[PDB]
Amino acid sequence: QTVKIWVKYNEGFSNAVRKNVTWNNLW
Amino acid sequence: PSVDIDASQWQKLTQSREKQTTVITPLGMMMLEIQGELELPKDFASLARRDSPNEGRFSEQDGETLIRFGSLQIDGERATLFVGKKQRLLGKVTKLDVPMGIMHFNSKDNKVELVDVMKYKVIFKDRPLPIM
Amino acid sequence: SINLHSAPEYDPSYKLIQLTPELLDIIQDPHQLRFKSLDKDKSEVVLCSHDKTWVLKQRKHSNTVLLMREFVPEQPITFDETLLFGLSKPYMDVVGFAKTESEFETRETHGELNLNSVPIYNGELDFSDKIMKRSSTKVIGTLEELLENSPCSALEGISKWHKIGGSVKDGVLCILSQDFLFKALHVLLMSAMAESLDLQHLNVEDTHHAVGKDIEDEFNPYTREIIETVLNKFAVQENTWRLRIPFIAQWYGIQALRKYVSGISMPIDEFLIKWKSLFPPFFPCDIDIDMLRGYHFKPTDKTVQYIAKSTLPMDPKERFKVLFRLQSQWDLEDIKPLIEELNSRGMKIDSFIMKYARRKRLGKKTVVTSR
Repeated sequence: QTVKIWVKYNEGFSNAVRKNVTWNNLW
Repeated sequence: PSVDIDASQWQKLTQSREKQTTVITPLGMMMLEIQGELELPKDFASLARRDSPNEGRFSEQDGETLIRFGSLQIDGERATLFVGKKQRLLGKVTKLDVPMGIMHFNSKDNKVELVDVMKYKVIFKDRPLPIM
Repeated sequence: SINLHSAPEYDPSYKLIQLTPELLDIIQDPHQLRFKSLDKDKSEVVLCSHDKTWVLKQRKHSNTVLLMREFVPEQPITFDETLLFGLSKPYMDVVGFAKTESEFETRETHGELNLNSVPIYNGELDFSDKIMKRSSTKVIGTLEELLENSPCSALEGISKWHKIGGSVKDGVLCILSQDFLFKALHVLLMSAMAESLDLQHLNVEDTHHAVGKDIEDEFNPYTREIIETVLNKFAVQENTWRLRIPFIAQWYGIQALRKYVSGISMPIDEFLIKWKSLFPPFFPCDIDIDMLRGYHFKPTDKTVQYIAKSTLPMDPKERFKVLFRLQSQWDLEDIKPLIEELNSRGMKIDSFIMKYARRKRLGKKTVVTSR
């Protein structure tokens, strides 16, 4: 009934394609 | 537009301080990486109300309610992460290929500060084990 | 052990940037790094030192990354620990203040100039016309304004400005046309000898005076700004300028090749004469066919003919085919500039050539020929 805390494991790892950056993506 | 990166604050604290090993950065920061999602409750306020001092899961710091979600034990280079009551994850202290700047982007002023520089991380890639 | 805490809200104003060795060193120097962009919603963001430019890219990933900081608890953090094993007593507390799902990657890039409202000057006076029949209405008056609106560093920008022959007229930045640039060089050179100026140590004032002292001003386009441009193109300064004589000789030679040996070949020593004649008289330089490597080939060993690299086939086996067809035996460094572009897998350049060509020794010297 009290707090439940855990890691839901990912079976592996995905790195997406790199993307351009706008001035607004920083602020 | 344009703006400079202010690294003034960081450079003085890097002189008023001393040590990296790893441990933590001298400025008191660290980078934690996990292959998975960390599932915390959606509503801290509700669960904090209900919080035993035996569980010790919630505390107030500087106007914020913080959940205590785990413990980290370093022995190498080797590292162990306890999450919640029922999970153990085995990991590694890794030196970064490319150091990472933590920069703070203050949108009000469109100004940017160097907060710290991360050279090590502690990472957990493997399935969580049952406790002990 | 370390107690791990998390806030209910992360702050996304905290972001991770790659600090490559050079960027890292600058960040520890002891405001030398700058972010720049043409606009707020569209264009690339670049990161500049005084001297270099990086482009930013962002790459999302699938893991959890928490940035955590040491904090001092207001009250001691007490709880029942229920197991022993492999967990020492807490000695500090950290809190996750940011959670990042991507990195901003920083990659070396070639700085460039933003040349948009900037006209070509050819240039008759009454430049007012070309100023008012332009793209924008807004004027870029200063090089600083130009640089501020450019994806490049201060020094990269200044250097490109000098190399493309940037100038200013009537308070309006402009770029000199190839013809007028070349003509301006010719007149500056003529005048400098006529007044016995030190070509190793020229300055704007004396050189300007030398050019226009016997010309009526309203018919003189060679303003101080034009003279400075020509010096920054064809000379090196340091505060005086030093003429780049080989560069200048090559510049004339390339024109000569185009004029005299475009569709046709000519004996080398007879070509040299014609090349020499384009110079203004008494211009101190000893000219040599090897200054024109990359711009000619030798149908026979005692003839010369012009070539534009841009006409060559793009596939390197085809390129080597066409060159050996034009000339059977090549001195090694005659042929290197005509094929370097195709060396994409950055091989050592003489290995790249032996892939498509054969070395052959005649007398003392070493030539190259087809395999």
